[PDB]
Amino acid sequence: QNLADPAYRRRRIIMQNMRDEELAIAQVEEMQAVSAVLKGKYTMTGEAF
Amino acid sequence: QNLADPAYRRRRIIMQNMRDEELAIAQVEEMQAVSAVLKGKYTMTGEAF
Amino acid sequence: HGGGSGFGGQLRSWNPPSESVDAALLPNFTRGNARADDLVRNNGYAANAIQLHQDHIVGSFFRLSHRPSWRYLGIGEEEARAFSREVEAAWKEFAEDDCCCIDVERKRTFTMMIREGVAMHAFNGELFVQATWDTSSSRLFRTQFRMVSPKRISNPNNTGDSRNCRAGVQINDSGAALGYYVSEDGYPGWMPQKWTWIPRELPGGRASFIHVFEPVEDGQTRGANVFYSVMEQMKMLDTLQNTQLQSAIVKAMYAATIESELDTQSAMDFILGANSQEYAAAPVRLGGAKVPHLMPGDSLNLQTAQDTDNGYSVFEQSLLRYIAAGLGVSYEQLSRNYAQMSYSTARASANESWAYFMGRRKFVASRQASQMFLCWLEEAIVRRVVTLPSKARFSFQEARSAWGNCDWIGSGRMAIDGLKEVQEAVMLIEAGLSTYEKECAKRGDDYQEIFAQQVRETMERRAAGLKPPAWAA
Amino acid sequence: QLQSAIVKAMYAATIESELDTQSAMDFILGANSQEQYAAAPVRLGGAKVPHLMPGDSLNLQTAQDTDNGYSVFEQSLLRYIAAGLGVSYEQLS
Amino acid sequence: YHGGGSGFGGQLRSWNPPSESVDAALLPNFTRGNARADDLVRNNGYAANAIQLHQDHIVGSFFRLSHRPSWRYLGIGEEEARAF
Amino acid sequence: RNYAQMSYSTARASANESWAYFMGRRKFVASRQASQMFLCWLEEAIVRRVVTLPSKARFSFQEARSAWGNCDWIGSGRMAIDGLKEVQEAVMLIEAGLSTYEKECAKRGDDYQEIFAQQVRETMERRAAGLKPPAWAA
Amino acid sequence: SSRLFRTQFRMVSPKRISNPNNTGDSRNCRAGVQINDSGAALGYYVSEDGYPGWMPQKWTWIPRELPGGRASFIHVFEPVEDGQTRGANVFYSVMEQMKMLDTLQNT
Amino acid sequence: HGGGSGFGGQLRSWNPPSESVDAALLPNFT
Amino acid sequence: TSKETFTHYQPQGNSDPAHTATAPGGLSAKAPAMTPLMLDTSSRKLVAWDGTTDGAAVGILAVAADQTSTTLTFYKSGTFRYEDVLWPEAASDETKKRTAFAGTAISIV
Amino acid sequence: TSKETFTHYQPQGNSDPAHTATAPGGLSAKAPAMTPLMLDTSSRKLVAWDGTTDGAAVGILAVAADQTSTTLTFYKSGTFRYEDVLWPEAASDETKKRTAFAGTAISIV
Amino acid sequence: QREGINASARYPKNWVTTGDPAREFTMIQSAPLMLLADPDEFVSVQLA
Repeated sequence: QNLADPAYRRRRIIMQNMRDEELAIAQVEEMQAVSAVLKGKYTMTGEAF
Repeated sequence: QNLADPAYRRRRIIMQNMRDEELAIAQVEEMQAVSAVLKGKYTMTGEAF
Repeated sequence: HGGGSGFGGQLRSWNPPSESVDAALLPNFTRGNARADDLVRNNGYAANAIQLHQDHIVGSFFRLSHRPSWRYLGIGEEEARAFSREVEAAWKEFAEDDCCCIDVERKRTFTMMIREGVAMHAFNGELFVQATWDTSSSRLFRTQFRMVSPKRISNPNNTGDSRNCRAGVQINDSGAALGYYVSEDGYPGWMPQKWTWIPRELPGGRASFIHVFEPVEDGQTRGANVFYSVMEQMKMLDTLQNTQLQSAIVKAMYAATIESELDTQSAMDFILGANSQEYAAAPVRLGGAKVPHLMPGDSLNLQTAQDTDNGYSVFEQSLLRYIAAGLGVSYEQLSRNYAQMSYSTARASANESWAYFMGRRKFVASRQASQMFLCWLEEAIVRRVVTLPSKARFSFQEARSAWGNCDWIGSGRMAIDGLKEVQEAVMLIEAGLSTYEKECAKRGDDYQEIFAQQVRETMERRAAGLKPPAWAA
Repeated sequence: QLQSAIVKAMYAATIESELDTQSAMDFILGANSQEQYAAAPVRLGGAKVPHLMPGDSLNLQTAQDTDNGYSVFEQSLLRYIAAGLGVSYEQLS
Repeated sequence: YHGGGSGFGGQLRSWNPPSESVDAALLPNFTRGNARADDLVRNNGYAANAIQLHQDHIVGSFFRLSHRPSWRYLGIGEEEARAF
Repeated sequence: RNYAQMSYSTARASANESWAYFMGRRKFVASRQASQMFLCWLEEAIVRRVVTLPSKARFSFQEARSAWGNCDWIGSGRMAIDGLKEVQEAVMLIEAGLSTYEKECAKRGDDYQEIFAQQVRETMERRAAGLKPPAWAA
Repeated sequence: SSRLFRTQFRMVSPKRISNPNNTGDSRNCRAGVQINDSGAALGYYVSEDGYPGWMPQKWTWIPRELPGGRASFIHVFEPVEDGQTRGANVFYSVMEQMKMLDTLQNT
Repeated sequence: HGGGSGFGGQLRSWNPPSESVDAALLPNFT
Repeated sequence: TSKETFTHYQPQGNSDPAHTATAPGGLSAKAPAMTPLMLDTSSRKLVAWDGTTDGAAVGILAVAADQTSTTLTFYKSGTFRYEDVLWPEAASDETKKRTAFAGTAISIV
Repeated sequence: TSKETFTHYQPQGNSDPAHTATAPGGLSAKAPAMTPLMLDTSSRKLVAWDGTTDGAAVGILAVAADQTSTTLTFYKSGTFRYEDVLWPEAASDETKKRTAFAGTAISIV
Repeated sequence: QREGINASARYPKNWVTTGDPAREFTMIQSAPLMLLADPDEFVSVQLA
């Protein structure tokens, strides 16, 4: 009932994307922390790395 | 003991590259000049040129 | 009925989505500011309008007048006025300091900062100033200020707006501003634009951050620029003038046509003269008037072109008057088309424009200047460089408004004639319904130092022994 | 009215050649000599009277008045709205 | 609002100016803009006329100084201030 | 340079607004740069000792640069459109006491002390020559 | 020392002050201006007069003030918003309009 | 912004030679 | 009398960037600029694209060279129109000329 | 005593951009980055380039790996130096090594 | 490193591919090394 312009869609999607990337960074930080102080033998592995 | 930031390191290498580039261009015109006023006829030829 | 449906349908499909001003503005708040910046930076009329605002609202100078409420505070008039003189002298010697360090940016003076704030509030809708304490104690006053672009206040991490967090503004339930979020510069746009949270009011009583704007409805957290009512019209005006200029360029650039059956080169040589003896085609010389000969089949016809301003001037007139009405500035001030004007009409238009300008001045520049002055005065009294009367019923932090009560003097209303207005002024002062302070403030000075300089003048004149001025005995 | 003025001013001239578009452009207007559809953009030099051949013509449409009574009609309606709103027409407009 | 959103009948749907500081919006081609302005004033009559008017009205032929030291702030006498 | 179809009031309005803009720009550019240059020369003069400081200065120039070096500037004034009316305004102002010689000579691009001294000299020489006292005597 | 005053002036064109070697622009370095974190101008990289444009132009650093507080260099402009270093020419709003006007004159 | 290219390309080619006043004058001074 | 039709040279026809590379060359004749090339069957040198060996096209010469040129510089990417690039007379089919560089960073418009 | 030289590792030989892509990997043993790769004639898997088969070389390995790496990341675009690449010992002709990456966005300089 | 941000927490970055295809990309960079001085301070057990 109330459409939005493509540029408004652009700003919405980029804000959502940066929020998602920040969430991914938080995820990886938390994973490293729990691996580290859960075993002390903290691997760092993954394809293309 | 006195270590600098990699940003300043990049600045230093960029200055070194600029100076080397300037010397390299200067010697080219120097060769041009010596060829010119030592034999008159002067040809320039480089690879991919 | 008029707003119901429309006569014979008409506006049967138009029904605005009624919501609050924040709901109307915030979704495209950044885009609106960007469009306003583009218009002001690439349009002559917008620049002229902002320049008019800058010169009229505050002018080239701004003088403080600190009138503390001695009666309210139970303070004797003598010490009240002595303290007022002391603080006025300190403020005037500190504000125009050539150090330029009133702001940590060190590129503006007090008047320049006031003008910056006025301009960005005009083309954005609001103004942000931050007051800080420089660590360096070399200066007697270690309080400086920083202007902030409205775009620099935004929600951290691009978070969506909430009930209390609207566009990087944390407000209480009552809607009063509590905290702000600011970002460092983003040039070049490749590094993080981190965020910093600043309380609007420091608990000590000092105002860390001040955000001044004119709201139009309750709950409005961000001001809206006046440009919003003229955006599309002025953009269309610019486009129309540009395309009309281009079309006139083309129509004038094409003037003549030649047609022939034989080769184009030979035809141009034998018709336009040309320089065939020397696609470059055939550029020709420009000598005296020439007449060619042509056999049947060939023909050289000049083009009558078309009048390059067939009513475009009148259309510009109407559009410019509409833009001026939207902006609130007079049409003659905006467009400098001062033709077909009479004395009374010009006077009336200038008068209404001046009234609007004075209203805006009082509601923006005077308020922000008073806020900055009281912020500086807090540090001044804390550092005791000035002393309040001992019989002060209330403390400075209790009666900040009372102690820091002050008005301002800007540029005066320059009369079209001047003769009539100054005859009016002298007749006013002789009739006694006005006063020296009122008229001097209107003209752009203060009767106090005016009288002091009059005393200086008469003293110099009597010392020289030439002639006493028209104030003696 | 803004839109109509824009379009009528923008369309200034036209070509009536039997040949293809790019041939018409580079034999009536010029341009060409490109660097690398969009046809071709003509630089704004001076005069450059062209040559034509039978079956080809160049027509510069005269358009019309951009403000053919629009200003006075709008002025009348502004008087109307000023009367409705109760403020002086001169101050409003 | 409504006008700044999308425009009447679409219209300015392609007009989406980027929102940056004037530093980011001007420094890229700051030298190019200065060159354009310089060439314009050098080789146009109207720009030269405007510059000449600025030059002749912003200051004029003469420019006199009036030194008014803050004698009240310095706690110094008026006669000494005037002599200085 | 197209001064056609211009009446007195409109010419006055345009000239007034343009002059206000020019005076503002003067104050905000030329005054700043002139003050900076003047203080940079003033500090050199003060360290070269060619000028004399007050003995009982509460603060020194190094910390009171703005205080010692505070100054204003006067360029070419607003040139008259009529002249007769402007001087009438000036004289009626000085009669009414609403203005001062400093600022009136400023808007005329002059110096009050300089004009006073010149008038003193002219009166002295006129008295010496016995021609006629000027309109400032006794 | 032939003169009683040792102060002399020299104008600097805006083109004469720019980033050395036309490099990029960092946070503290923008168009040959070195500023602090808060943005206060600290130093300038002024290019020498490269006329004629053949000899290699060299940049020289100059502090805005001497340690004694003397302003060796003075930069004056009218900023339009916070964090702005280089001013904008007044003609910038009407450049192309006036250029097209001149072209219309010629044609 | 307007200093970049202008409306619809417009001055897509206008790139005046930023140079000294001497560079502007002396080559064609005579 | 003496007139010419002047046009600029257009190596490109679109916004796709063109990139270059250097490889040892074994040309036997004077190869003009903008000439297609191919690999040698045995010595793996570079020779002018004959027009007959189908699918063996590798790149397009940038600067005209000769037999003495040990190495040659050739565009490894980019777009070219039909007429700007000369072709060997052995390649006589328009379709073959158009699609000889298919499957590589070289495109023909 | 001991002399150690500090040298910059600059595999790329030209400004032409280098792009990376992933593909199924069948490495026989350990293989570091900058290694020529090839497709198995039957299993279509990625393996280290033999150094003798003509045209088998396709891409340049981007990261060291072994047989355990089911997927390998490699360069498909760009130019690199002859010395910067470690080649299989089977390759013995300088011209063959130079022209091995002919016909693809990978080039040698 | 152009702006001397060698040490930082996060790093958003924005750019658009050139040429005929114009598509914008958003980037984030970091390198966490969550560490602890004394592993013996913690004792981890798996209940069963």
